[PDB]
Amino acid sequence: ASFNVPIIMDNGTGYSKLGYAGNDAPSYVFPTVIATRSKRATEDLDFFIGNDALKKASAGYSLDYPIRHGQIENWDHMERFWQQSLFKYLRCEPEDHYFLLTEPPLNPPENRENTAEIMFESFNCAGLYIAVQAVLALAASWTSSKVTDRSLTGTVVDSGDGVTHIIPVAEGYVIGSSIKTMPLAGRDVTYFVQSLLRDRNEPDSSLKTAERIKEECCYVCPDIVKEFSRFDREPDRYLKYASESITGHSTTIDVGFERFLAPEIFFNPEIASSDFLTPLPELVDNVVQSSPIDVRKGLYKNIVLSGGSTLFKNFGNRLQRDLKRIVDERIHRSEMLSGAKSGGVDVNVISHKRQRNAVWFGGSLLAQTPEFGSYCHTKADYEEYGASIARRYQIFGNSL
Amino acid sequence: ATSQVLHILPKPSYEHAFNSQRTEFVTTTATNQVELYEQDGNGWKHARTFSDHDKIVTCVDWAPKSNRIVTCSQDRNAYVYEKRPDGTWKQTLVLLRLNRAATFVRWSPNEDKFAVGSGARVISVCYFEQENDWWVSKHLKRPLRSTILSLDWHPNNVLLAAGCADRKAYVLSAYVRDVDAKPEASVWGSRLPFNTVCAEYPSGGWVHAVGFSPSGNALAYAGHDSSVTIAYPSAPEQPPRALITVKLSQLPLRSLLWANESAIVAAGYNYSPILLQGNESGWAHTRDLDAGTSKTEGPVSFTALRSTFRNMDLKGSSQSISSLPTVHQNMIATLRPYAGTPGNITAFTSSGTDGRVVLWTL
Amino acid sequence: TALVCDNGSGLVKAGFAGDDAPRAVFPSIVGRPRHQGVMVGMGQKDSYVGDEAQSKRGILTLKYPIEHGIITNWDDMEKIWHHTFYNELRVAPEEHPTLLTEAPLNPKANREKMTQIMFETFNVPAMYVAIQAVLSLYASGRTTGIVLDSGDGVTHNVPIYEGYALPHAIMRLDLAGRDLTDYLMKILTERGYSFVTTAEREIVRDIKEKLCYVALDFENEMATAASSSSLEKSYELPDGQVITIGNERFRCPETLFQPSFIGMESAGIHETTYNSIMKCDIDIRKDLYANNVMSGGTTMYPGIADRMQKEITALAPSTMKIKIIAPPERKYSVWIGGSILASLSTFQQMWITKQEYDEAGPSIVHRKCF
Amino acid sequence: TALVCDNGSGLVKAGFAGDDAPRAVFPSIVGRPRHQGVMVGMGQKDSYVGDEAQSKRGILTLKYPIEHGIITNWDDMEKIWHHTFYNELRVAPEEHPTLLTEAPLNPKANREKMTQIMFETFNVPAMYVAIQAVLSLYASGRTTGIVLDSGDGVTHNVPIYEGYALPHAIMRLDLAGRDLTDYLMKILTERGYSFVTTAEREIVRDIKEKLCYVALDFENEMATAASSSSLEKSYELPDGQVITIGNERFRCPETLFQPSFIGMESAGIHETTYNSIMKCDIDIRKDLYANNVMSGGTTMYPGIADRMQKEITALAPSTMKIKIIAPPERKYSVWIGGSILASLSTFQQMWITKQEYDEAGPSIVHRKCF
Amino acid sequence: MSNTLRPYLNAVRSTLTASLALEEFSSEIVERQSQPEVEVGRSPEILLKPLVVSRNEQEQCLIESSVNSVRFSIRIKQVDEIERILVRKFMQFLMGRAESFFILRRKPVQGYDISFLITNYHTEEMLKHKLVDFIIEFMEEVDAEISEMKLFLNGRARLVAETYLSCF
Amino acid sequence: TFRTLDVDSITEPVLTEQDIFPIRNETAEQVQAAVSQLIPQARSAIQTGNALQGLKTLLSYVPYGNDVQEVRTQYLNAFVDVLSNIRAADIPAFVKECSTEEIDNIVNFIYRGLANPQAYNSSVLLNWHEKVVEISGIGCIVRVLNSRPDL
Ligand SMILES: Nc1ncnc2c1ncn2[C@@H]1O[C@H](COP(=O)(O)OP(=O)(O)O)[C@@H](O)[C@H]1O
Ligand SMILES: Nc1ncnc2c1ncn2[C@@H]1O[C@H](COP(=O)(O)OP(=O)(O)O)[C@@H](O)[C@H]1O
Ligand SMILES: Nc1ncnc2c1ncn2[C@@H]1O[C@H](COP(=O)(O)OP(=O)(O)O)[C@@H](O)[C@H]1O
Ligand SMILES: [Mg+2]
Ligand SMILES: [Mg+2]
Ligand SMILES: [Mg+2]
Repeated sequence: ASFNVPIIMDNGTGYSKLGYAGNDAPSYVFPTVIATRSKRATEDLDFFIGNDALKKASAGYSLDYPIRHGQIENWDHMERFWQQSLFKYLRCEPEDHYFLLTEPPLNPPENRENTAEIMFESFNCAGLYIAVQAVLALAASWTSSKVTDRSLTGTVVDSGDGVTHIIPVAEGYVIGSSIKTMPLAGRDVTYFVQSLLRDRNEPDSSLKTAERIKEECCYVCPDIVKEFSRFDREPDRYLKYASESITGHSTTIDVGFERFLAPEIFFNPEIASSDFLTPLPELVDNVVQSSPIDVRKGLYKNIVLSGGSTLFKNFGNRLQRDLKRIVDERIHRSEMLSGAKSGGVDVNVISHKRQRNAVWFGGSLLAQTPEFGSYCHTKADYEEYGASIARRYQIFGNSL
Repeated sequence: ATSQVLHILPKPSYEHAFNSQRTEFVTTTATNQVELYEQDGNGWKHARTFSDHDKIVTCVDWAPKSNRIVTCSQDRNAYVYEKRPDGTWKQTLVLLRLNRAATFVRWSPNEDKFAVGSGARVISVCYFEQENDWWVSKHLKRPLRSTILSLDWHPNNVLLAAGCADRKAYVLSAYVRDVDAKPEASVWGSRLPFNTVCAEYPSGGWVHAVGFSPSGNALAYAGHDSSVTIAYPSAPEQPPRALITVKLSQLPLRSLLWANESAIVAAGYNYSPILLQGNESGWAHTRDLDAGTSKTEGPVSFTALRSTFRNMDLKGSSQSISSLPTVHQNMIATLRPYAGTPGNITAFTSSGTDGRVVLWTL
Repeated sequence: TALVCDNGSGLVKAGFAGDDAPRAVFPSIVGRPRHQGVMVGMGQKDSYVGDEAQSKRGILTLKYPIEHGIITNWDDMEKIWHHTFYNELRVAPEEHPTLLTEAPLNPKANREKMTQIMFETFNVPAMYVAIQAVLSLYASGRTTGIVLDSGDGVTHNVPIYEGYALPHAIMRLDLAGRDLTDYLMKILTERGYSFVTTAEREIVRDIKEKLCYVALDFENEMATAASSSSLEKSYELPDGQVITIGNERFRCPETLFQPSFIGMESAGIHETTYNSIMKCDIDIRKDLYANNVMSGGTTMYPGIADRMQKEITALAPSTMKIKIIAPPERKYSVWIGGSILASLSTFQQMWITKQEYDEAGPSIVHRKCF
Repeated sequence: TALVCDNGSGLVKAGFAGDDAPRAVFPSIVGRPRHQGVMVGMGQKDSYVGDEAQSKRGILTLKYPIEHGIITNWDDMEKIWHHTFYNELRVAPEEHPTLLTEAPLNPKANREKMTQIMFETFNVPAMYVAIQAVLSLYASGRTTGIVLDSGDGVTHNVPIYEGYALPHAIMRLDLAGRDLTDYLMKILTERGYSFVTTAEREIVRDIKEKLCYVALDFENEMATAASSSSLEKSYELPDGQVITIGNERFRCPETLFQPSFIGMESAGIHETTYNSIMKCDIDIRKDLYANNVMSGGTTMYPGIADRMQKEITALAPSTMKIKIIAPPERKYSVWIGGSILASLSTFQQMWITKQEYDEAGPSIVHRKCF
Repeated sequence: MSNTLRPYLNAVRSTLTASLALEEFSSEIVERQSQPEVEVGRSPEILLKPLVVSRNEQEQCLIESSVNSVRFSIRIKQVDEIERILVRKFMQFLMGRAESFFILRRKPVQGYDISFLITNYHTEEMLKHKLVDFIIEFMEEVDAEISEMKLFLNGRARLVAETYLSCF
Repeated sequence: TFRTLDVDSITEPVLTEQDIFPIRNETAEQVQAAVSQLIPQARSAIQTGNALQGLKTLLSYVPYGNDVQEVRTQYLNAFVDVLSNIRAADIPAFVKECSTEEIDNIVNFIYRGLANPQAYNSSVLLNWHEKVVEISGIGCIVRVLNSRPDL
C-alpha cells in the first residue's frame, strides 16, 4: 500500500464527516446535501455541497439529500458529492490514497457495487475499504488506542439522521444474525417537532428551526403522561425560542410538549410510524437475547451509544433503566421458578466524549493500523473482477 | 375458411377443452388455476375456477361421454373433476408417481383411462379401480428418452402416440387388462402388450404434435424444424410404406389435427392454421385458413386523448402499435375438433398464448 | 391515482386522474345565515358550502372566497377544500396526490398559500399547480394551439407551440362570467326587474346560463330585437312570477366583445386572442390561427364560436384558415386535461412531494410548477 | 465509393462519388429552444440540425457554425457532420473515404482541425480536402479557366491554366450570400418591414432567393423603379401577410458589384475577377477571359452572367472575346466536381489515409492537399 | 441508422425472429422448477445450435437458443480507445437498468459488450415483434449514440480549455 | 466442503449429441476423399465463369462430424469462394430453382461463414442471406437452428 494517510469519509443521511487517518477530529462535518440547477452544457459542473449548498436555495438551486434512510439512492448526486469532497474540500488525489467509506449494516449489494465503480473508475482511488459503520463506533469508545484499553465485546446503538441500528459485536466479530434496525432517527424526530410547531400555527416551522429546537430544547423524560402533567404543575417548562426567517427578520416561537414528546419517538415509535412498533429498550433486548448465550453479559455490560441522535439529555439513562427493567424481570422469572437468587447482570449504557462522530473516529483509528492496506480492495483487484468484488455482504452470513 | 373469436382470456391459454355439447369450455391459464367458461347469450362468462394444483397447470382435457375434466401441472400431479348432482365439481387427486412435471394429458376414446406425458422420461397411463376407488398409474418408460411434449390415442383404445423432445415420435401400446378388451389386429400390430413399441419415427426437431388418422392406419407428427411428417406403417418389425415429410416456409407447428383421411390442419408459431392435403403417394401444404397470411376525421373519446399522451410519454409517439394480420397475435398452442362426425371434422377450435379462443369452419 | 381539483372562481370541479369527467361539481360558495335563528335544534349550522348553500340561499348571505382567480378568503377556501375531500369526493387527502390549478399572472402568494394549506392543513402526500390553459390543451388532443379559457372570474389566452409556451404572449383579462352576471343584473333593472341580494345574483346567473347567447352581428340583432317580438322569451323565478327578456339575451355576452359596456378599457376576447397570436414569433402564427381552443363555462354561449371565428377572420390576413375548436365538453376541458396530465408517467416525477416541501417551505412551488 | 461533402457556409451538400447530384442538401444550421417546454411527453430535443431546425425555427435560436468559410463553432460543426453521416446519408463514417472541401486563403487551423476530427472523432479510413473552385472546373469539364465561386459565406476567384493553379493570382472576398441577406434585412426596414430574429433572417433569405435579381445597368434600373410600379413584386410571409418589394429587389445583389453598400472597402466581383486575370502571366489571360466559370448559390441571380459579361468587357481590352459559363446546375457544381474527382482512378493514391495521418499528425493535409 | 448496417440487421432480425419460437418448459433435472435452459445448459436435447451473425470481425451477434429461452449477445464497433471506454460504461448503465428493460442480462457473456435474455414469459407477456424491433433499433442507433457522446466529450474539453486559458 | 462436488455427472449420465442425431454412415477417409473429388470441380467452375454450376455441384454432398474439421473448413473455404464469385443478379433465379435440402445446405454454410469474418467475407454472405430468406421464407433459418451440431 501507499505511505500516504488514508482518507476517511463517513457519508451519513444528515451529515458527511470527511478527514485523514490519525487526526484529533474530522476536517469537515457538513450536511450530505447537494444544490443542483433545476451554448455548451455545464449544469453538472454548476452544483454545490454541504454548508455551501445550504447558501444556494435563495439562488434557485434545488437541494437534495442523495442518502435517505441510511442508503444512497441517487448515484448521479453521490458521484458529484464525492468528486467535490475529494477535489474541493479534502483537496486530494485519489491515485495516491486509500479510502475508508461507510454504509448501514442492511445496505444492498447494489450499493457497494455502485460505490466501488465510482471510486475505482471515476476517481481511480489506489484502494477502498467499505466499513461496517457502527463496528467503527465500538473502537471510538476506547479510553486510548493501547491494546489494554480495548473492549472487543459490546452492543452498539447507532442513531444518526436517517436510521438507527443496534449491532452486537463480541471478541471483535459482528453477530450479523442479531442486527436490529429501526427506520426512525434524527430526521423523523425533526419532522415530528416541525409537525407540532405547525399544529400550533407557530410563526416559524422551517426544517432548520425544528432541527435547532431538537439540539437545544428537547430531552428524554421518564413517562409522557407524568411529563404532560409536569407542564401543568410548573410554568417555566415552556421555553421561548428566537428564530430568524429565510427573508431576514426576527420571530419568537413558544416551545412546549415537543421538548419531551419528540425524543419519545425512540421509546414509543408508534408515535412516528405505522410500520415500526418495537421501542428501543425492547429492541436492544431482542439483539442480546438472539445473540449467543456466552456473550450476553459482555453485550449488556458495554452498550455503546453512537451518532448525533443519541445525544438527547437523559437518553442513555432512559435506555439503561428501561433495559435494566426488561433484563431483571426476565432474570427474576427464573429466580422465582428455581428458588435461588442469581448473580444478575449489570446493564451499562455508555455515553463518551467521541459519541457525536464515533464512526469517523473509529474509521480513523482502524485506518491508522499497519495492516489496513491488506483489508482494502486494491485497484488491481478491481481491474480483474470489476465492481462484483464489493458485492458480497461482509456483516451477514452468505450462501455459496 | 370462416373464423370467429369466441372469447379473449386475460392470460395465456396453452390448452382448452369444450364439453360434448360445446356449451361450456375449460382452459388452463398460465397460473396454477383452471378457468371454466359457460355461454352468456352469444358471449361467454367465467363460471368458476379450479385451484387444487400447487404450480403452473400445463394441460387440461374434457371427456365427452362421461363429462369429466382431467388437469395436469408442474406440481407433478393430476386431478380428475367429476360433476355432482347439485352442479358443483368433485376434485380427485391422481397419484401419477412422476419424478418431474406432468406436461400433457389426454383421455382415451372409451374414456376408461387417460395418459399423462412428463419431463420424467415416462408417460403415466392412468385408469380407475372400482375395487379400491382409486385412480392408479402405469408407467410407459422403455424407449422414451426426454420430455414428452404431446400425446394422441389411436381410435382403438390401446395405442398411444407420443411426441418427444429427443426428436422422435413413438407409437406405444397402452393396453391395460381389466380395462381394455383385446385389440383387433392392425397395421401397428396384434401381439400388443403394455409398453410394446410399434414405431420410433425420426424428426428434424422436437416433436411438438402427434395425431393418428381417423381410421388409425397412419400417424401425422410435427417437428420444431417447421415440418409435418406423415407415417404409413406396413407391419410389425417392418419399415413404413411411406414416410412423407412436408417442410413449411413458416415458424413451427405446435398443434395438429386430421380434418379427414386425406387432409390435416396444423398451427403454431406461425400464428395461423394451415391445411395440408395428400395420401401415401405424397402430401402438400395446400391452403392457409387465416386470410391474414396475405398481410391484410370525427369526434374523439377521453380514452383516445389520454392514451395518445401516455403513448407520447412512455413510447416514441402518439401512434398505437398495430395488430398482426392473423387473428391470433401470439403462438397458437392447441387445435381441437368442434363440429362434424369423426373422419370429417367440419369445424375446429384453437387457443393461444394471446388468450384468444377461436372457432374455424372449413 | 391522484385527485384533480380545478378550484375555479365560480364552480369547484373535482375528481380522480384517469376519470372521463369530474364527479364533484359544485358552487365555489360559502353561505352564512343573515336572519334570527329562533327554533332550537332544527339541524342548523354556522355556515353552509356548495349545493347546500345554493339550496338554502333564501336565508344566507352567499360569498365566493375566490374573485378574479385569486383567493380573497383563505378560511372559507379551506372550508371549500374540506368539502371537496371529505363531503364531495369522500377521500382522505393524506392518501392522494392533488393536482391543483390557477390562471396565469396570479399573485405569487396565491400559489404559496395554496401549497402551504395543502401540505400543512390537508396533510397531502404530493401536489402540483398547473396553468389552466395548459391543461385545456391536453383535453384538446393538441400540443400546439392558443387556448382562450374564460371561467367565472378571469379570461386568459395562452399560446403554445409544439409544447413550448410563449409566456410574453400570455394575456389575462379580469372579465368573465361574474362580470356578465353583474351586467345582466344592471340591464334587467331597465325592463322592470331588480335583483340585488347575493341570493338573487344566483337567479340571474341561472337566467344567463339558459337565455343568453352571442349574436353573429350585434347591430343587426339589436335592430331585429328593437323591431320584433321574435328574439323575446321568458323565465320563471322561484316565486313563480315570470320574467320576459329580449335584447338583454345578447347584450350581456356582447360585453366579452365590447368590455366598455361594463366601463373597462380593454380589447374584447377576439382582439385579445389576435393580440396574443401577434405577440408570438412569425412562423408559429399560422398554426395558432388553425388551433384557437375555447374553454370554461363563459365559452358555452350559443353562437360564440361562430362569432369568435368571424371576428378573428377580420383581424387576421384573408390568406389563411382560422379554426375555432369549441368541444361540447369545453365546460370541463381544464379538469379533463388535468386528469390526463395527472395520469402520465413522467408527471409522477414532477409532483412537489411532502418531504421536499418540509425541507424547502412554500417557495418550492415557484421553482417546480414552472 | 467515396463520400463527398461541400460543407458550405450556408448549405451542406453531401453524397457519394460517381452519383450525378448530392444525396443530401440541407441548412448548415443548429437550432436550440429559446422557450420552456410546459407540455409533458412532447418530443423535446436538446438541439435540432438542418431541415428539422429550419422546420421548428419559430421556437429556436438558429446558429451557423461556419462564418466566411471558417468553422467558428466546432461543436455545432461536429453536430452537422454527425447528422450528415448517421441521419442524412445514414452510413457509418469508418466505412467510406470522405472528400471534404474548403475555400482558398483559409486559416491553416481550419483544415488541420477538420482533418483531426475526421480521423480521430469520426474515425474515417481516408480523407482529402479539395479547393471548391478547383472542383468547379472538374464539373464544367475544363482544365483551363477562372472560377468565380460565391456561396453563402465567401466569394473567391481561382485562375487555372492547363491544370496548373496560379496561387498568387487567387482572390478572396468575405462577401457572399449571408452579407446579401443581412443587407436585405437592413433595406427592408426602410419600406417599414422589420426582420430581426434568426428565424426572420431565414424568411428574408427566402425573399432574396425568390425575388432578387441583378440589374444590367443599376442607374437605369433605379430610374425605372422610381418611375413606375412595374419592377415591384409581392411575397407572402408564413403569417399570411403580404410584403411588396421594389428597387430593393435589385439594390440588394448590387452589393456584389458595389461592396461599399455594406460599408467595406473592396473591389466588386467583376473587378476582383479582372484583377485575378491581370495577376496572371500575359499569355494565359486570353484563355482565362473566354473561360470565366460561375459557381455556388450567390451566382444564381437572374441577370448576373449578363451583368458580369458587361462589366468584364468594359475592364478587359476590346480586341478579344469575354465568355462566361454559368451553367443551370452551378448551385451544386462544387459537389458535382468533387464526385468526379473522388471517382477518378488517377486520384486513388491522393487520399490521406489513417495509417499515413497517424505517423505525421494533422499537418499531413498541408503537403497532400493544395 | 441503416444503409451500411441494413444487410447485417436484416440477417439479425430474421434469425432472432426464427429463434423466438419459445414455450413453457419445466426442468428435467430439478422438480417443481422451471429455468431458462440456454442459461443453465444441463440438458442438451432442448438446446438449439448457437448461430453467429457478423458484419465484421469487431461487429458480431451470438444467438443461443432453447425450448424456453434465447440468449442474444453482441460485440459493437469500438474503433478507438475513447469508444472502448464510452461503450463499456454505456452498457453498464444500460445493464444496471435491466429490471425495467425485462429482456436484458445484468452481465454480458464473456467477449461480448451487452447481452439479452428473452424467456418464454417475455414472449407470453410482451409483444415479441416489438422485442426484436427494440433489439434491432438498439443495434441501429448505439453507434450514433456513442459517437455523439465523444462529441460531447470534445465539447467539454473545449469548455475547460477556453475557460482556463481566458483568465490570464 | 461437499456442496461443490459434482455427483450428477457420474450418477446420471446425460444424453450425448449422437443420441439425438444418427451416427454418420461413412468413415473419415471416405468423406475426406468424397470432398477432395468435389473441391477441384468447384475451383474449376470459377475459371470457366460458371460459378452457379460450381455451387450446384459442390452442394451435391456435405461433410459433417467432429472428426473432420480440416475437410469441413476446406469445404467452407470452397463454399465462400464460390458464393463470392456468383454475380448478385443471378442469386434470385438460382435460389428459386434449389430444392428445400439444397436451400437448407446453403443457409447452413452461410452461417458457418458468418461465424469466422477474419477468414470469410461477411458482406457477400449477408447478401446471400437476405435473398435466400426473402425467396424461401423464415423456415429455412428454423431448419438451421434445428440442424445437426457437427455441420
Ligand atoms: N445535541 C443533539 N441532541 C439531539 N440530536 C442531535 C444533537 N446534535 C445533533 N443531533 C442530530 O443528530 C443527527 C445527525 O447525526 P449523525 O450521526 O451525524 O447522523 P448521520 O450519520 O446519519 O448523518 C441530526 O438529526 C441532528 O440534528
Ligand atoms: N351554458 C352557459 N352559458 C353561459 N354561461 C355559462 C354556461 N355554463 C356556465 N356558464 C358560466 O360560466 C361560469 C362558470 O364557468 P367555469 O369554467 O366553471 O368557471 P370557473 O372555473 O372559473 O369557476 C359561470 O359564470 C357560469 O354562469
Ligand atoms: N436562387 C438563388 N438566388 C440567390 N441566392 C441564392 C439562391 N440559391 C441560394 N442562394 C444563396 O446561396 C446560399 C447557398 O449557396 P451555396 O453555394 O450552397 O453556398 P455554400 O456552399 O456556402 O453553402 C444560400 O444560403 C443563399 O444565401
Ligand atoms: Mg449516520
Ligand atoms: Mg375557472
Ligand atoms: Mg459551397
